[PDB]
Amino acid sequence: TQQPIVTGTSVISMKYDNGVIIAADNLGSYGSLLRFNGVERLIPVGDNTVVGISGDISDMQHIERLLKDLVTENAYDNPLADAEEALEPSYIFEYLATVMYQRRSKMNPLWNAIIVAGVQSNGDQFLRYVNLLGVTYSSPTLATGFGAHMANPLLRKVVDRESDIPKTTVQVAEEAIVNAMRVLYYRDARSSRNFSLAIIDKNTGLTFKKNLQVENMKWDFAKDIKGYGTQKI
Amino acid sequence: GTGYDLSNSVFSPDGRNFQVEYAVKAVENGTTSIGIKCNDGVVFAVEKLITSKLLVPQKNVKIQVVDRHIGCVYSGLIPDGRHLVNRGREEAASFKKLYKTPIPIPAFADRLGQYVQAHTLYNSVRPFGVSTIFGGVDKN
Repeated sequence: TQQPIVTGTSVISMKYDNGVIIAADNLGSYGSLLRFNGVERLIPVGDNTVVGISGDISDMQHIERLLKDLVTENAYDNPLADAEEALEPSYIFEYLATVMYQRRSKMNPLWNAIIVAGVQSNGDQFLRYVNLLGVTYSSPTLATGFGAHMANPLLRKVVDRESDIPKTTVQVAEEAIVNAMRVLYYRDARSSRNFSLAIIDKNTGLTFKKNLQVENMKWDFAKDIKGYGTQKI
Repeated sequence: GTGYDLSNSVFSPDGRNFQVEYAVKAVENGTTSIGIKCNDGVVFAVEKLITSKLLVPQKNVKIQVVDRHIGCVYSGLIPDGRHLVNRGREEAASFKKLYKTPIPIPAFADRLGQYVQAHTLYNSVRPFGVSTIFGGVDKN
């Protein structure tokens, strides 16, 4: 039994016609204090998988170390480590899902909410969630923390079900993610303007974007709002 | 008298460990392997005796990787070499877990050295039947 000290907020994700898009902001919150701003919360494993973690940062760094060891372990006595016997997104998730559930069963959990995004060897999109309880679920759109409440409703407008997946292009899907990050910066008190975005495609591969900022913000209407009821000036 | 070669950790009258020298004979019988140090790295190479046309080419890989920067090749009892590499991989993971930086080659050499030396201290364990050529590139 523990408590989260340094925390990361929402990790939002969705799947489009050719792959998946995942994003998370670069903040490391210390309670109410927005302490660290150079924190990468998206962990790329190989060239076909990106792992997005929210919650405890020290536990995130442990998971980050486990993923690096998995790459090293998979390459041992394996001549096809970069070909047929490379790490699939399904292998990476199932390992983490086993670890997450084992830790909660020992009453010492990794205080995290994880989304594994990637494209399988056959071309299929992979997007599955796992948390500190070991609860696993798949959905066309997946989001942690505040993203589940705010980003999910916006992303489900683009993709409501499985039939909407092949109808959604990369440009439309990314636009929905960038918009969701703006909304999260509006209403989440533990959010950052700076964020990272990762695109895993079955054709163009892994595209990792760093130092993205929330732009085109509406604030002009604030000058017209004065007082809390009866005040005119 | 005689019988000093029957047990492992027993010293013979000339101050020798015969069971270790008997393990060297298993290495001498084995396949030839080499290592060449160049100006910025190392090159390992091994012979692979084709016993029959039934052996699938480019499949029975003898050279093993430790961590991501160390390569290992050995001569003699192949299973004994694998046991040493398995330990080496555990020792490399233990170093990286605590010290963050990947294990230096002189550091890795001692870790294998102490482990093989340990198998010459007891009569309950057999000496390794392999001579391992290994190396890589580190900090310096």
